[PDB]
Amino acid sequence: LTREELRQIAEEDFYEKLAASIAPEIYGHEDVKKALLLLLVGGVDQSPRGMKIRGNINICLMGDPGVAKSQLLSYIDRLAPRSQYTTGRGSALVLADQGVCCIDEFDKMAEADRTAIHEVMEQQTILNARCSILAAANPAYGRYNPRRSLEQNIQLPAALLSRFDLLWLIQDRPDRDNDLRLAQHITYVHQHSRQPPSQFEPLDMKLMRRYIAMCREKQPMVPESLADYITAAYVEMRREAWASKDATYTSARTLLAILRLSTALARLRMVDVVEKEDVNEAIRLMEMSKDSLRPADVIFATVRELVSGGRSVRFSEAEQRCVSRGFTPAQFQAALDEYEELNVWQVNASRTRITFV
Amino acid sequence: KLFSEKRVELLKELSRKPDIYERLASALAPSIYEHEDIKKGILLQLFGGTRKDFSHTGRGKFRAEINILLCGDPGTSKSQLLQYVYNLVPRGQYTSGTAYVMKDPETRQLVLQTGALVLSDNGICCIDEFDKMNESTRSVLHEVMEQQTLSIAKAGIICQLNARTSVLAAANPIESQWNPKKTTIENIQLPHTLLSRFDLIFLMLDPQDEAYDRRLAHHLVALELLDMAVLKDYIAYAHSTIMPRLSEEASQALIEAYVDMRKIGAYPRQLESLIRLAEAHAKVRLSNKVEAIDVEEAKRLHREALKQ
Repeated sequence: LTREELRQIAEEDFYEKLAASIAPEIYGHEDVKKALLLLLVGGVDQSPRGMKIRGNINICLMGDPGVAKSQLLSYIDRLAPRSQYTTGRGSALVLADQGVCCIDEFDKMAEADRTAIHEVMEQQTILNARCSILAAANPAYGRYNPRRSLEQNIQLPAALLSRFDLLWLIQDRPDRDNDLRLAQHITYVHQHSRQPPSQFEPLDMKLMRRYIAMCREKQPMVPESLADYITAAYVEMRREAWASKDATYTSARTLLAILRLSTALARLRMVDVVEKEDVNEAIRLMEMSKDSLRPADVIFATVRELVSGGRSVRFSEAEQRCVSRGFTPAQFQAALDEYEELNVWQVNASRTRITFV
Repeated sequence: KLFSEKRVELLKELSRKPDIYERLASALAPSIYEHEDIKKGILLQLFGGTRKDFSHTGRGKFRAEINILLCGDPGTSKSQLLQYVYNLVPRGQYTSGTAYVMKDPETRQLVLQTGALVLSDNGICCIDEFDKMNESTRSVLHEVMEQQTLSIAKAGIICQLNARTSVLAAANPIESQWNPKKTTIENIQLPHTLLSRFDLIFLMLDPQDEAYDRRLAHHLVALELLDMAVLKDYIAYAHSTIMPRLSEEASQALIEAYVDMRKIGAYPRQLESLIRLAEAHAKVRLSNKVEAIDVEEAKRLHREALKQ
């Protein structure tokens, strides 16, 4: 690009402006816009120690018909440099190499093709098929039933859904105020042939394409300092998914997906080192995607710490320890009296020993 | 023939190391962590047994090649390990869950085409998603697993084929989760015949231990060369040159092992597999005679697999 155009991209809240610039004609759904933006950016590809890892982001969007999925697919087909838009019956994977393969009516396809799709998803090969798969699905009955399980409502195997790194559910929930806002925005779009006036005018398609092309050129390196935090966060998420039986199986593929999200964010911000902000944003996006589917007590604890095998505790030791914690002796006496009223313990009048009842 | 004297000397120097077995176990699949017993079993299968001809006895040619079954959750080291074995082992075959008849366009005669199993003769064939395979194919597997031969009687075509292959199969439990139960069939739903034909069965369970997850994540984020290149030629040399034979002490040990093993329930086929494993471990040490160490190690590995 001309660097002035890159500066024209790099104002304050540039991430929000870039996210809203993708399909601004459809109100809301900023999370799906961010997911599509990260898919456009994509992760990094590495081949460490004999195995090849993927950086492509594959997203499956399922919702009730009429939630403007097809328009999103058409817009992303237009915006992506190498993009192939195809339907279930109407079918391409090789033609979209190093690009984006937009496919709709995924739920309306025979399982025979689905079987071959697994190899493409797992290894990006067929010939090479290094492409970002964006699939669209619909509920079996035409309406998503939260009573039924996710797999039954998608009528697809659990492994296929797991191979998709991001799942976004959009339900046509009837809300009066939201319906009025959507209706008025749609009327403005019809009458004026233009989007409603937002805070910032979206960037041009060519400018966004060039910016995505440049951000793809960089290969950020993951620092070793953030590994421990990533490990702890992955453990927490996998423990939560283990406690919940209806959660998707969080294998190492989830860790690969969040690492790809962090690398894509690092490419987006044009930094050669991935920072903790990218990890936090990836965790937030994954959580949103899965969600779419007194001195008295302190002093009592302090004296409780001195109950290591003894029934009676010296007054001087407890007094010294409580003062060292930042409490005046008056508050220590007040706490002693307050817990002494409950008769948890008895204090000797010599104020030398306390026998714990 | 294909090795110079210096290569043979280096092989002998490595073999004289008592730690060569564990060192080679560490050398197999460096990207795979804390599966030392599985690597040991893979190495023993690579060595295999020794071929014996029973023509004078009137008995059929007994199988002398080792087969191992793996069961666990998908997305684990199954696919990566299978790809590693298929790439490393020459003449290896990778298949996902047979011979066929072709017309000769010239003479209008029905000719035969050899499937991947036949093409992988004297090789190693690996299969993914064993559970998800049709029952018709698994019925055919009984013959190749047992007799190493294959007979076809269809449309007047009668033939017998040699199928000297080793099967390394990966399977998924029917629950997709290790339901607390007793028998492996209660989780995987496999017939007793196929399970009994397998020499070694291993189960991949993801433990609910925090430290294990820490080690896995550190291995992934942090994700030798002198060993595998030499090991290919070393395995070729061991296969071509040496063959072990059984001894009297190992005879008594195996007899006592069998009489103790049946008390746990045991079939003679597992005893045959134990003999094959003892031969493999003897090949590991490049020892021409089977001794107490081989029998003890084979019994230890079998008992460890049964305990797990």
